[PDB]
Amino acid sequence: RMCKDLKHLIYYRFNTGPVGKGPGCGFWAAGWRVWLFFMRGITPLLERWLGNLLARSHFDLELRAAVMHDILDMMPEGIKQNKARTILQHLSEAWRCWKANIPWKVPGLPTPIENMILRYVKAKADWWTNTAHYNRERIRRGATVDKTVCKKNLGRLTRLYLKAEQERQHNYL
Amino acid sequence: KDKSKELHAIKERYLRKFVFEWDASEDTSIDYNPLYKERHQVQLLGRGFIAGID
Amino acid sequence: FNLRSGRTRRALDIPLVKNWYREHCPAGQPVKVRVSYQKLLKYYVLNA
Amino acid sequence: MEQTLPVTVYEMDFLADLMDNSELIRNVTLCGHLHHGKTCFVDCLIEQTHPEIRKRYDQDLCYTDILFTEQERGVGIKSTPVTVVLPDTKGKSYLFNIMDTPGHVNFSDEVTAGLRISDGVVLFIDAAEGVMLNTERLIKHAVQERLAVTVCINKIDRLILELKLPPTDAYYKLRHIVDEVNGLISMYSTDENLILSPLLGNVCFSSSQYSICFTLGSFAKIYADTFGDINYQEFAKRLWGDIYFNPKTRKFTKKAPTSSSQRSFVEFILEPLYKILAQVVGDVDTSLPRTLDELGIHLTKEELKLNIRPLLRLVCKKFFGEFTGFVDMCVQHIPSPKVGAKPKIEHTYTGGVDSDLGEAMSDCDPDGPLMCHTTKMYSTDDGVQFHAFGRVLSGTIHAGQPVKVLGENYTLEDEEDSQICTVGRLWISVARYHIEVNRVPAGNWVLIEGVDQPIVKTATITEPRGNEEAQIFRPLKFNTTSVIKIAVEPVNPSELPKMLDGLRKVNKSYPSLTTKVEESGEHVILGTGELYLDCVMHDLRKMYSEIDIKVADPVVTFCETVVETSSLKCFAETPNKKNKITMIAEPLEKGLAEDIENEVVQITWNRKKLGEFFQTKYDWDLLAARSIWAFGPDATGPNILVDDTLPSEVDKALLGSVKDSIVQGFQWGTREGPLCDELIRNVKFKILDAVVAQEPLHRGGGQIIPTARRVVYSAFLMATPRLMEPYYFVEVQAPADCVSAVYTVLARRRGHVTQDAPIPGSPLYTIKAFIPAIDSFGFETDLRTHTQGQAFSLSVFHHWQIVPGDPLDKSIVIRPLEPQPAPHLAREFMIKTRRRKGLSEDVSISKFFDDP
Amino acid sequence: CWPRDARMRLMKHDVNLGRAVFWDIKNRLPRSVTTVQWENSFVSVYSKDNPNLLFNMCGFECRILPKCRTSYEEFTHKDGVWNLQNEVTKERTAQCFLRVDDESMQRFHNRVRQILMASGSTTFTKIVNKWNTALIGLMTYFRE
Amino acid sequence: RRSRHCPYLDTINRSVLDFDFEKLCSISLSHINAYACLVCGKYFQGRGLKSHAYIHSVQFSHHVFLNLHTLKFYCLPDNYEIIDSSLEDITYVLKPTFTKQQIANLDKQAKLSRAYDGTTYLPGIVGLNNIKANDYANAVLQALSNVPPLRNYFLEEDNYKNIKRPPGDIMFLLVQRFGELMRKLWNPRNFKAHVSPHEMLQAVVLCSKKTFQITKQGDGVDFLSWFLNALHSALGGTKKKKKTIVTDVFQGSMRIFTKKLPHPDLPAEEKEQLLHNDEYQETMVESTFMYLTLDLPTAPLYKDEKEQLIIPQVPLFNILAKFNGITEKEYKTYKENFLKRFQLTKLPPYLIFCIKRFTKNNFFVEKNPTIVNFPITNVDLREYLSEEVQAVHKNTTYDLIANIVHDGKPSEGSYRIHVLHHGTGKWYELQDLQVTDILPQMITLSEAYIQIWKRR
Amino acid sequence: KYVNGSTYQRWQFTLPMMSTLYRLANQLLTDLVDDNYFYLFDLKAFFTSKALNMAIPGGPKFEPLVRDINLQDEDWNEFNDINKIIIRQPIRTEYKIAFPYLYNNLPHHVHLTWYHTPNVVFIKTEDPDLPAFYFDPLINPISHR
Ligand SMILES: O=P(O)(O)O[C@H]1[C@H](OP(=O)(O)O)[C@@H](OP(=O)(O)O)[C@H](OP(=O)(O)O)[C@@H](OP(=O)(O)O)[C@H]1OP(=O)(O)O
Ligand SMILES: Nc1nc2c(ncn2[C@@H]2O[C@H](COP(=O)(O)OP(=O)(O)OP(=O)(O)O)[C@@H](O)[C@H]2O)c(=O)[nH]1
Ligand SMILES: [Mg+2]
Ligand SMILES: [Zn+2]
Repeated sequence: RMCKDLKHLIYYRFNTGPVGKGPGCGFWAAGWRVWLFFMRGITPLLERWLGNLLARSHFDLELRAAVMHDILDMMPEGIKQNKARTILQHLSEAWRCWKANIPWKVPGLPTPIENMILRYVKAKADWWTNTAHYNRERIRRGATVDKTVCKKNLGRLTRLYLKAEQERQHNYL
Repeated sequence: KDKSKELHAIKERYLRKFVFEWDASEDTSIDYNPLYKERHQVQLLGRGFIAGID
Repeated sequence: FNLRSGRTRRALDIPLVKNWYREHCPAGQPVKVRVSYQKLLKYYVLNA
Repeated sequence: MEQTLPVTVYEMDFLADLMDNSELIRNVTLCGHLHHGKTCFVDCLIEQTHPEIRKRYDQDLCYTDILFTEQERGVGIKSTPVTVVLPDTKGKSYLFNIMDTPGHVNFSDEVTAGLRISDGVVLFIDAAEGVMLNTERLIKHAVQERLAVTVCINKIDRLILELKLPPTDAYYKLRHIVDEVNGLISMYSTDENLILSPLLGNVCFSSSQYSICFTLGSFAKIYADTFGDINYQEFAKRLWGDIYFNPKTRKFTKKAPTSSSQRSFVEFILEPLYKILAQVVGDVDTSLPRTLDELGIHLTKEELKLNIRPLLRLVCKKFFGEFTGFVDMCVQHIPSPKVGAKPKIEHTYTGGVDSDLGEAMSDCDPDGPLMCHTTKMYSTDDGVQFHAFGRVLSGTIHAGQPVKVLGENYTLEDEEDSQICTVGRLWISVARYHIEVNRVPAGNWVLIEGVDQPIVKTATITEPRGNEEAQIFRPLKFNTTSVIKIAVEPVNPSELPKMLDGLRKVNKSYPSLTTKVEESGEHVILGTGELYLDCVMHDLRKMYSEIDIKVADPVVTFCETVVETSSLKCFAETPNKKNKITMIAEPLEKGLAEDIENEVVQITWNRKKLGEFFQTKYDWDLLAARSIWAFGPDATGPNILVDDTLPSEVDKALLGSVKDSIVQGFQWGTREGPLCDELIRNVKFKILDAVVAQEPLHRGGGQIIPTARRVVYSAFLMATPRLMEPYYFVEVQAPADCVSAVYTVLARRRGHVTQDAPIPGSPLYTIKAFIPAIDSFGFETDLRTHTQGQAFSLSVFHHWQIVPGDPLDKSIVIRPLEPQPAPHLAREFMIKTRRRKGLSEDVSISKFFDDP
Repeated sequence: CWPRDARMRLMKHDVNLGRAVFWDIKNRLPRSVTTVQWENSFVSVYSKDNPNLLFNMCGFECRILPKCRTSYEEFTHKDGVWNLQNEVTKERTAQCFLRVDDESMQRFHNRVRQILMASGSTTFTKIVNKWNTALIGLMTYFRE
Repeated sequence: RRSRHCPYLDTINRSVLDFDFEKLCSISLSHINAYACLVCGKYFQGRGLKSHAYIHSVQFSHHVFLNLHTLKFYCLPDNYEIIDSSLEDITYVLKPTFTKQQIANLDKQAKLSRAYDGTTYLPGIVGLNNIKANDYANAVLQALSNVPPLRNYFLEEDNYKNIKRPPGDIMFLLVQRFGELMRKLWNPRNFKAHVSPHEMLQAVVLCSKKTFQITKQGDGVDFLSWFLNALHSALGGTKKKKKTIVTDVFQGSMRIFTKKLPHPDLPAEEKEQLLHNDEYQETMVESTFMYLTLDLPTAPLYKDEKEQLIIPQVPLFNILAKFNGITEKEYKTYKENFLKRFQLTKLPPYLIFCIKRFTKNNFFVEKNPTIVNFPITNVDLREYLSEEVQAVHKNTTYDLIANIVHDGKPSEGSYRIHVLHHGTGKWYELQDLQVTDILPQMITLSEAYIQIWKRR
Repeated sequence: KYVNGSTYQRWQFTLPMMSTLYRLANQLLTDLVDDNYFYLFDLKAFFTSKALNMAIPGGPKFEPLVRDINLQDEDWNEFNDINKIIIRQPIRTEYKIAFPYLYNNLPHHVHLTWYHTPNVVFIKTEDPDLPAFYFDPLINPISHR
């Protein structure tokens, strides 16, 4: 667009006087400048691409996979071939018990594994509260969502509003 | 139109496609004021001249 | 041209027509050269 | 002290020792028109006295203009003091207190703050532009503040390098400039002993771009140091002014030999200056070294490689040397201040020279009673603390010494505007560094720390426990009137206090600033123009309060006048129902308001001289002329209070019992006024009758002041009231072709062109016009945009003229956001001001009577 | 939702009076029984400075503008404007300009978004029936 | 001579006499010679002809003015002084002065004081006005009121007026406007039972450079930290005067025992070989605290069977388990985990506990809702001290005297404060203007954010 | 004599060379003797106009630097009361660029333009057969005495 700009700048000074319209104007230094200043910027891009060539939203899923990966590493191989599915059910059960404001204490669970599940539930809790409030500002603002996002959001906000309401009742007591 | 744009200027002071050309809606210098449309080009003592023009 | 000594500049670095769109666009010009003057000024000002 | 000061040609012990000897001090205001070379001249003096402070090659160091808005605008905005030690032609070093004042006419008030603490004036005149608007206005204000006036015709290189005049014709240009300044001084002064001519040394010629500065004596001393046997003062007596040189008899004749010989100025001064500038700018490579060898100048090989303007500045720095002609001129023709103490005390002290303290202030002695006087407040760039700047007229301020600051409302009977403040520190204020001193003797200028709290504009610092009969110096009578009125609120009201704090601070910084709050709670700043208020608003938002501030549209303050006498003789009784006052209001005679305002008359006169004036000048009877009570809202205001009460109907001692309260109510009534609460102008208030209560607890004070205001208001309103417009006098400096463009720009804004006259010796014209100040908002922007920058206008307040409408006209409908036509502009101007003021929607003529 | 000359004009006496009225009402209610919050309230002063009296009641946004007070005009019949006349003398003394609350237009918009979002696997007749039902409810409640 | 016989002294109404604000002329903005009109409360440049007080007196028929600096009353336009002892409460509301007998008996004041309107109050138990979002600072300023020695310092202006300032020093405005506010809050003869802190807060806004605004509320711990540090900075005369009243009242000396843990991802041979490196040994970086920061253990993420409330609960001694020489706190910065132990060496006379409620997680700021179960009339802090120290410290028993409580979300929160009135034993919840009488058993049920304790 | 050397870094020219190079480049240069031509058209003027979301007529137009004050969202204070405002001329874009602190509420990131520089009254010499110092007829005559 800029070179066309310079053409309009140059031609309308060039084509004054006895010079009329026509293909005879060549004052090429302006456009040639512009294309060299483009070459300045994309020289290291194409050089980095040739050096690479001529060589030699879902935080709950990532967080659950990361804590499952962290739990598994410190398990022995003779015990993790039975135990791993069960600790995923323990993760999901602690998260279901957090979402329900009910006590989750497994007595047979060892307290470092229990502390890591507690940690996972706190990280997912903070993400879950934040994504419920963020998706609610999205929905309430008028941003375009589908049915399962609203349904999911309404379930998250119902559990959050009842956590706040149970805290309100216990503050009254 | 220009009296309309003058009182509009008052009334608002207080109250995919590759397009290779600039639009005429991108334009400025659509003035109402005759001191700013016809803007008395420099007579450089009648001896200096604008660049490029013949 | 007000100098008599100077440092040599690249031919890229010398815009022959920068002080042309930095002037006011002359009288009687069509709309496309006027918006071209204003957009050359726009990228001049964004550069500076 | 011992602070870290820059390297200078003198040393600061010698500056502090020249401070004591007040015969070797020159308190000088460098004043002129906008961009006439004053700041670059101070730059040249600083480069002379400071070897490490050097101007850049392509961009002039200003070295005053130390504000950010000054560096960005390029216009000097505040006066910067510079205290240097400059050597004379004889080699004698004098202490120079130089006030670099803004030449823009909107900042004329700042010049007044420099004119008060100065004993002399160097009026800077562009040699190309000649005498301009602010040069005439500062001639007037300099000979009216009783200052010695000298002239520096700066920018003589524009006669050489721009106009390319012949040397005879540029001599004619400089002679026309000197003649124009002489005509202006003979206009504004009955005395003709202050004739300005370069033969006298009153006129200096300069080019502060290229560091040329010579009087005739300092150019003659270049001959005297080049050729030995010549006595340069007798030569300087022959150099200017239709004196030709006969080189066969070697004698200077008034008769021209050969009829093609040149004057002594053209032959001996202007043609060498032209040949220096022409050999530098035209023939540097070919023939500059042989002419430089002829002038005794040798430049290094690195120095001849310079571009043509730094090489010109260098060649003329080596030829002319120091600026000893400026020091010649300001030492011979600007007082001592020992000599200049007596006109300064006679003019600016309220007790006058005849007081017991006026005598000791005329002696100017450092071992006297302390009588410092500060006119400027200089903010430090943190914005918090101000420093009061002014001159010590007697005694010695000391750092750490408690002191008695008297504000402008301090009289000897109203001693409450004083305050005992401890002086924190003292600075000898050069522009970009301050020399911290332990004491400052009399005659010297000083920045004082710690006295900034009890003062707004102008202080008299005295000492406590003595000087009990110490009066204030007069407040700064300004060159113009702060007229342009902007309303100012914070964007967030919670930071109103910061803005109020900042409002106080701009009230300290700008001497003719008026910050008030109107009855609607609207904060109002009065200024002299749109550049002035743009800088005030910049300082308000950036320097002092760091908050965001909404500005209103700029409006003007109006005046109020009458055009005929009052229909019925108006009256007002007090709330006691005793003390009826009966006034009429009639318009003053033509030119009388100009006589009261410009101090052609005073109520401080006796009754005999005042009555003699009003009899011999305006056809008043001596019955009426001996009956003048007061002079408008101040002691010099455009209204008159007369009593035409016959002594048959009224007891005259019982009337003089309440003369003070009737005068106070009249002054307050003419200060506010009943149309739009803005000053009454050009109205004679005749007290026709006055019942007065017999016992003093029934008259006086709370009864008769508001009653006198009510009868002033009703007498005003029954006379046919008109609003008055401030009119700006606009001097446009356009090219010859842009004159019809200036006419076209002025025709859209109710401006009447007074004149379009060619600047003689320049290709430009001056269009002098009269725009209304309500129509001047963006006028200079309209003019410089329409003329592509070629025309340039300066607009200053000239007079008040009656708005073409009638303000008490309920027949006029005003749609709110439209430009009204002329024949009901006053009706628009009255009620919107009334809305701004917040008063009632309309003022009826019967609002201040007793019948309704 | 009203134009700037049609809103409450925030003059100092009227703003102080609105806040004063609100403070007087707020002191009468103990903060433990119920609160009355300024941020969810609206206090419109009609005075010599504000010619319009404004209130949102029942989803309607009403602006009463007296005939004596910034009309100066012959009016034809406009729809949302209610010619308020005096009961005894039958003189049109004010006009009530009606509008729909922004919360009510937002409720209708969110109702259509609930129709569309839960449309999904439903019949076109049921989507258009929900549109008809929301449109009749809006249009018969908010008529003028 | 017409002093003591002024007619216009009935025209004064004290219902409009608000002396809490900037003493500037309401027309000319000038602080020089400001006079309050006692008929309308508005300030006008004071005294003389053509001034604003004079022109106001003849404009409004408001004929009695008080010099706001000189404390002398004046009838205008005919300017004479007014000498009447019945006007003394106007000057005492404008400029409250406190004698040493009045300061020593200031905490022995059981009888209520009456304002000019029929509103009883106790001095110091006085509401601070709420400008937009202000209750953090009202709560902290009401906490530093009811601290007796800091109060008694700021009730005499002579305690701090003559101390030296830098020339362009704005920071002393905190000291003098805090003293003005303290004298207005402990004024026993006020005209209203509440004091606007607005000038004190404009000093806060200017001195913190738009940290701690009035339109936007900050945290009380941040404001108390900055405000005690800024009072201590500004009460030092052109230097760090090492002992101000803020140091003499609130500052103690703790002994932090930082111990660098080696690195967790190492083998055991290298992990116990790094012990002799002495970079991984204990230090002693003994310092001074204005306030002790008490860290609550986090909200337990699940309810339990007991105290069937969802509200968690810690004793005071369990979060004062920090600051004994046994309990080690993990510190975690980049590349380095330390084990800081704390040890109180100098216990202040008035000890501030800033209980840390608001912590930011990965996504938002969460408030710890944990209720500290503290006593209010006895905490023996003797066993949080070294035995090198407990022979010096004769009195270590502290009573609670102020309890700033944050209520609500970290976003839409409010601040109230339970102050103990001395002389009575009564506790008052001041939420900014309302003063409830709170019970001593109900202080320990609220979310204690800031606490001030008195060493007896 | 005329350049640095073979690196071609510094040139130093004789003023006849610079004069004839200036004459050969006459068509590319506008013969303005000032920067008064660029009043409200220089860089500062355009930085100001970009900062105020205003477009100088011959000049560029940008996105708003700050979010604009909608003048139908402000709610008729005593300050912006349009019944108090005397309208004489429309306050143009140019006046808010020329005096950005007088005519703008919230001038942020705004640049004070250079004011007047004094009018360079340079008389171009049409005739080289004329003396270099010559009373040109563009110069207004000085009437003697
Ligand atoms: O401005 P553009 O859209 O890029 O088109 C231009 C334009 O043609 P139009 O006027 O029809 O738009 C020029 O004509 P003028 O501006 O002078 O009126 C013409 O230049 P000439 O007519 O003087 O030859 C030029 O042609 P070119 O750039 O090849 O010289 C041509 O560009 P296009 O080749 O894209 O049509
Ligand atoms: N041709 C020529 N130009 C000069 C000379 N002296 C100063 N100038 C230029 O004229 C302009 C005047 O600026 P200043 O001298 O700094 O301003 P001033 O005269 O003090 O006036 P204020 O702007 O009001 O302060 C500057 O840009 C200088 O570059 C001179 O002697 N000859
Ligand atoms: Mg200057
Ligand atoms: Zn009053």
